[PDB]
Amino acid sequence: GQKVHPNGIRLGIVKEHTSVWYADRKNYADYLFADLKVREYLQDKLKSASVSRIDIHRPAQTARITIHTARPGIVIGKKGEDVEKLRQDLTKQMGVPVHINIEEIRKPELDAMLVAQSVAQQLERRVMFRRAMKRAVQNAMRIGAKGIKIQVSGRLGGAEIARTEWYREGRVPLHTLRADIDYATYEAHTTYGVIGVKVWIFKGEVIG
Amino acid sequence: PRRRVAAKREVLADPKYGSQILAKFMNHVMESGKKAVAERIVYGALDKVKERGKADPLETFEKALDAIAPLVEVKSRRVGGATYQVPVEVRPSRRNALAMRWLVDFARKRGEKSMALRLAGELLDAAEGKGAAVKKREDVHRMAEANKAFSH
Amino acid sequence: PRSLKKGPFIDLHLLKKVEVAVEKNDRKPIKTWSRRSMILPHMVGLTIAVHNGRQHVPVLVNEDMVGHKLGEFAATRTYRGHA
Amino acid sequence: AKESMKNRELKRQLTVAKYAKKRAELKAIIANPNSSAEERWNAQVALQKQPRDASASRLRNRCRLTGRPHGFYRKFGLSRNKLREAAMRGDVPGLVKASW
Amino acid sequence: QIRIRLKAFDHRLIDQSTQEIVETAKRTGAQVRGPIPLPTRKERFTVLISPHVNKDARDQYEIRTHKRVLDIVQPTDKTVDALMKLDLAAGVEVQISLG
Amino acid sequence: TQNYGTGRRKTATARVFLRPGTGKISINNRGLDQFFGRETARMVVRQPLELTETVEKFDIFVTVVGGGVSGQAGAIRHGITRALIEYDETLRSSLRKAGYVTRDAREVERKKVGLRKARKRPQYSKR
RNA sequence: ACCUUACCUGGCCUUGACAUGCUGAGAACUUUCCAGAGAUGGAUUGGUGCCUUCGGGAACUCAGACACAGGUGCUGCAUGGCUGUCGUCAGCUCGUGUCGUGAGAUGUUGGGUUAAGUCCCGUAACGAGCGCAACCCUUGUCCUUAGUUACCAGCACCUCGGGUGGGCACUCUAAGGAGACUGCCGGUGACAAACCGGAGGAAGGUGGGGAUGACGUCAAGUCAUCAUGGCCCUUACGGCCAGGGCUACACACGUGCUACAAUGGUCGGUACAAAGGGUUGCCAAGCCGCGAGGUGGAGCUAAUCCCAUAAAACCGAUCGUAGUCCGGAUCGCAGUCUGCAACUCGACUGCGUGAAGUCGGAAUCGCUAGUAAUCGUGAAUCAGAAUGUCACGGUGAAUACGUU
Ligand SMILES: [Mg+2]
Ligand SMILES: [Mg+2]
Ligand SMILES: [Mg+2]
Ligand SMILES: [Mg+2]
Ligand SMILES: [Mg+2]
Ligand SMILES: [Mg+2]
Ligand SMILES: [Mg+2]
Ligand SMILES: [Mg+2]
Ligand SMILES: [Mg+2]
Ligand SMILES: [Mg+2]
Ligand SMILES: [Mg+2]
Ligand SMILES: [Mg+2]
Ligand SMILES: [Mg+2]
Ligand SMILES: [Mg+2]
Ligand SMILES: [Mg+2]
Ligand SMILES: [Mg+2]
Ligand SMILES: [Mg+2]
Repeated sequence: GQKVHPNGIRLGIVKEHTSVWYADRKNYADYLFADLKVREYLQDKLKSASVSRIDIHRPAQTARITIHTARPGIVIGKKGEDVEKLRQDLTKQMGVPVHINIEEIRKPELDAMLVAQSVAQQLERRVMFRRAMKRAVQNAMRIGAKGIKIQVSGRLGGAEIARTEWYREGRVPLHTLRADIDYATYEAHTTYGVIGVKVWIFKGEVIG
Repeated sequence: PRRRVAAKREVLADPKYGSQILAKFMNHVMESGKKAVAERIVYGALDKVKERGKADPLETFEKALDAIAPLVEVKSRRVGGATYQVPVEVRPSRRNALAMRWLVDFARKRGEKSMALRLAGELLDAAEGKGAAVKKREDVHRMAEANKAFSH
Repeated sequence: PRSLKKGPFIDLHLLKKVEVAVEKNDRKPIKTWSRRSMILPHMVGLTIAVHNGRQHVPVLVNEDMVGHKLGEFAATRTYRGHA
Repeated sequence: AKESMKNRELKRQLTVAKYAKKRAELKAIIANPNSSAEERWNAQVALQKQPRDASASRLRNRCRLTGRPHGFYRKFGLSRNKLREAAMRGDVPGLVKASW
Repeated sequence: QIRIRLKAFDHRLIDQSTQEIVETAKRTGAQVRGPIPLPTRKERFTVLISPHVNKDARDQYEIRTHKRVLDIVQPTDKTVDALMKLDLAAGVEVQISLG
Repeated sequence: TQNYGTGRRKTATARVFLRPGTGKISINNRGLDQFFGRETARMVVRQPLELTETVEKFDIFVTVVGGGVSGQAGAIRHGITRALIEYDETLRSSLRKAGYVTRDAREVERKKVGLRKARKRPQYSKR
């Protein structure tokens, strides 16, 4: 059958919301619209950079954005001629002033979004999918990662019939609420259609 | 049920008379959760019984149920090609349930002004046995001798 | 129906095309599309061609249709019969 | 959810919002008991002057990302099948799955 | 005699904010009663999950709103008027009344 | 002096105060029968009091919130039981045998998706 | 109802309602008029703008030109994502070892036991993973902190309204904890797993309900929410506007509401809920209407004001089983309200008319305890429109010997 989204079911329990603020009956819809627009725009623009988590906070009539990226050099170039243009543009979109903090993340191969994006862009370049799956799983398991599963669905190769493959290693218990299962999905556009990539990563148990 | 772990709840909430069968008859006559309606209807019926009947109405009640309870009951079992019936002794607990259900369902079918005096009428009729509930009881009883052949 | 706070309701260009019309007697049907408009006793005898969906059906107004709207005298669904 | 249709409902939004005052004044004068039949009738004429594409009844609210005419939740601004997608990612603040 | 009303979505932030403001007020020389909790508003939504016809397949979501009340007896130091940026940080709304 | 008890049953909450007296019985400053109109509620309230032959030994002042008449009657019974045991702490075994101190945990079951009632379902034609 | 809208009739446009790239003219705005069902076309006082390398430039409106833009057009049997179903059933697999020429098999069979591939014991198998269980939410007991707008045990005042002063007793509200673990006793049991009892305890045997849906199956559903490989039209399968239809009607089927009455229908006063929504909003008091409503403007960003009077239930009076003091369909006349507009085609109100229906064939359905049955209340969508969906409480049963 179908499986509930592992991030959503764990909201509040072990995961955290990506937009933390408060609003009322009037400004709530506007704030959600601004958040969705800013997130899609930021992802589309800094596609080249490996951006994973866009955290939004809203103090009184202000806004703060923090970016989790594996490559901070591109955004922080020669002492700040990039993030400032971004601040100005976001203030053009967001009526309130903005605030940017580029957060660098270590171990990119332990982040589900980055692994999914790398696998998808590899499949876009006509690379065999099994090799990509094996390389991603091995890279993840060299460090930590008490379990990882990768699934790819579509017209693999160029066959005119779709199928699903997946490779797992370690343990990935999706029915345990303590476990913080990082999860990601992405789409790779090829000449023969769309290929869907899903990544589950198991870090460990949260006790007490 | 295959498991047979389903225990039974015990109900005993007689308001003034402090009896047992009375409350179960209350539940039998209660419809759609109208417990107070059942209270007043059955108590008016019992008042009519008490004014008509010289003695107390509870022993008249139990005597009436004594003449409606079927001793044996017939139950169809298919031998695998023919539709038979088999007479069996009724479970001792089941006798009171059949008595109450039959008496209520027969008091329901009189057609006079209300069912309080209907219940009184069949309570006095069943007190010796000139009613219709006793008619059905004796019919079901005689079906057993009509089918005594199988029995085992 | 429409509350007594508002007596009539007529398309304004229809009102101008009827009020100007009465300067001379009934000589030509007036083409109308707004089925919603009320009709008073002041266009009695005039023939109005009301739009029906594919044609303008002409109807001659009399004094005995003051309380009925323009569309009631024009049928939009045919139903010639099952057989 | 054709983009022309989104454009022609957004333009309806502007047309409704851009008057925003003549409707109120005219209808208040009409609903005022003591204003004389002349100010009833001229107000009716005035209401019938302006284009029909000005009322709030003509305005059908739509999803701000897809414009799906059905399945709307006005507490948010999203449709039926984007609210869930955004919620499972945690974008909507203070939204979880309920059991009680 | 001022009163402070706190709105939040999750109790984790509101409890921390109430503890911080109570400790600051008691440390600065004010007199403070006991933090009063109000009934939490629960907004219920039920939404179809299938993109096409499956009426019995629902998803139920809930929004919780937590309300807290505090009072200041003997207002002697308005230091809390220099600490809004710290008292409220990300998702707690603070109202002050009867200044 | 006096003693106190609280009885909860079927979303009905009742507070009972027990003092010396003979059993005047006040329901929100109202007569007992003026409150319980033609029902066994009076008898079910008097059950635990009369089980210990102390109907005339005490006076009772109670208040009730929430629920229906049967729920409030059960709440009164439970509350006066908890108040009485606070006075004569040797009859706990008797009430345990009578099963009066034990609260009724039954509560209305919520409605679920795809069902009319909490457990009723549509007819399901198979063709 | 218009819109929604994707269909029909008719009218009206061609780089276009929308994006980028070239050229020219200039502000948007406000222009209070005319023709036109309307898109549209023609007058229309007013201002010539912002910043200036003072040269110029950004934005906005219109005209032309191509590359284009556009499609709810087809293919779910080319796809992603999402969903149903077997089924919340207890199963589905892998590494190493061993057996067989091999497909394969053992593990995972067997004796018990459990809701469970749960557990114990044996045992060429030894271990592991996804499932089961547990961690999450809620409900039932108690404790700590908390006392306004919530509460009122004591004290006093009281105009007898926690109304007032006042208190931190209580209920309650919401955070953190304790508690239930076959824990103790008896018997059975291969002196194992476990079962059957007992005490205590608010709760006893996963306490009650929820969320949680393994490997896969049905080329299952969706190209019309979205995205996307192909194919297709470009004066049209692309756009705009008026009306009409989706609410049609010799019939058939599914899911519902109301009844066929006396455990009822009317009349009078009468007691007790939970949950929730409200500053483009709720809309009180008063006054005028039999009536749906209208004026009015209070209080409220709300445990503070409003929606808002629960109903079935209980007491007294009447009807007397009659197609009726049942039942309300249908219809005639006159009205209220939102809406530009209630004919097609809205919801309610007043008077009058008053049908079928006497408990329903073959056949067929739901339900095991706050369950069925029955009674009312609220929210979403929404200007208006619920017998539908989701949600909350009141009263409250019968039955289960048994597995052919
Ligand atoms: Mg599109
Ligand atoms: Mg609308
Ligand atoms: Mg509940
Ligand atoms: Mg119910
Ligand atoms: Mg059927
Ligand atoms: Mg398919
Ligand atoms: Mg598919
Ligand atoms: Mg071999
Ligand atoms: Mg095998
Ligand atoms: Mg097997
Ligand atoms: Mg297992
Ligand atoms: Mg589980
Ligand atoms: Mg026991
Ligand atoms: Mg198919
Ligand atoms: Mg149209
Ligand atoms: Mg239709
Ligand atoms: Mg009648």
